Amino acid sequence: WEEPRLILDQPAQHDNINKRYEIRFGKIYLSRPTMTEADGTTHAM
Amino acid sequence: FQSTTHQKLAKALSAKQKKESYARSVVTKEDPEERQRRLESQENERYRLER
Amino acid sequence: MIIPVRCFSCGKVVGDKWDAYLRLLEEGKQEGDALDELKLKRYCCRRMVLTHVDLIEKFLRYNPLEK
Amino acid sequence: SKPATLSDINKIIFGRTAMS
Amino acid sequence: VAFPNQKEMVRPLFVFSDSSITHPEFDLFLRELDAEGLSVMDLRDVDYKYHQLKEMSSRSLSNDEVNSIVKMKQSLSSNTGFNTVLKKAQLQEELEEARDAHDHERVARIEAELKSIGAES
Amino acid sequence: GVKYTCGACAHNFSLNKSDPVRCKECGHRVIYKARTKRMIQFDAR
Amino acid sequence: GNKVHIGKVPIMLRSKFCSLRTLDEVDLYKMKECPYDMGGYFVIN
Ligand SMILES: [Zn+2]
Ligand SMILES: [Zn+2]
Repeated sequence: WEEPRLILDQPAQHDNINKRYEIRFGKIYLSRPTMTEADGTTHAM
Repeated sequence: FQSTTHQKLAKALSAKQKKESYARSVVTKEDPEERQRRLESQENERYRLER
Repeated sequence: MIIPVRCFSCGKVVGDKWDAYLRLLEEGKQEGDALDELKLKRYCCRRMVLTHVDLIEKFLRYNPLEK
Repeated sequence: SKPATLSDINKIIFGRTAMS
Repeated sequence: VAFPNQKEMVRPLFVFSDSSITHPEFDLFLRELDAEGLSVMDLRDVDYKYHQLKEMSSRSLSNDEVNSIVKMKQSLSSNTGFNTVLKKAQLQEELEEARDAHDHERVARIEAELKSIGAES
Repeated sequence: GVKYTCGACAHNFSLNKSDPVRCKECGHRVIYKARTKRMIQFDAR
Repeated sequence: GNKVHIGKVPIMLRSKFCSLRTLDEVDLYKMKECPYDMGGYFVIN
């Protein structure tokens, strides 16, 4: 949450349309450690 | 100190900083990298089709 | 790990007195009195039984590797 | 089409240990 | 399985004996087949069965087949200490997920299940 | 040809240098070789 | 817009997010962990 907003702008002219594209960061989710095998299965480590 | 206002303020400020839990637990059922590789495969397929 | 068979200094057999020592301590005897009852006179032999730590009891709590 | 002998049946013995 | 003279029977695997079939046993089996009016397995079919058994015994299992067998035996697994510890750990992870999600109904069921599974010696 | 032992359920089996390294019954990924058959002698000193 | 996996963080042993935090003395023995071990370290490779 220190820098929660990435912003991209594009004043498209190709009828002027000023477009802002932005992504927000939300919650953090953690899990217990897991092990992923070569055959694709997973299990608790 | 014995005033009720001071005791309530002390209780509120002491218990206010005790509650601190931002991260929420979750259960992983599959490989976390499965989405990345499947979307990379789809993107490579549509790149070949577009080419 | 497990009680030595012989005293290191003189070689008296002390490996047959561990269970009797534990029994005597269970009955409420003091450690010195229990060692006196087991006829361990020299302090070299008393050191062997008084300072032994039974680590095999911890090693036996892990499940066996072969069945 | 020939009948099976005792040795032929003995070749395909599948024990209880083998079953397990 | 089915006796020739008798009728069909469903039997478990341990009933069979590792000892070889004796001569009077095979003779009685042949007499029962003749009484019912059946024949004996052909030598070509005997060789086909022998090759099938040798191929199955010398086959190398795949990862998916091994996982399927393990899941099947886990379904058959009544209890195993390592598996009970793993299940209890997974239940604890599910319980912390439910607690962090403020789900007061699921957590009670998980606690009851853990209480039923637990209380070891 | 060579005996093994599972690291979890202590089950004995064999491998033919072509099967995946896994326990047959509980599917553990850790197995151990069995002790040899050669004679083992010590000098009790 | 949902959960995106951003990486894996090593877990310190016997912490709140370790699997051994809950295990009691008996399951700790079944897991081949020493009860005298105190944690406070990571396992990398
Ligand atoms: Zn001595
Ligand atoms: Zn196993």
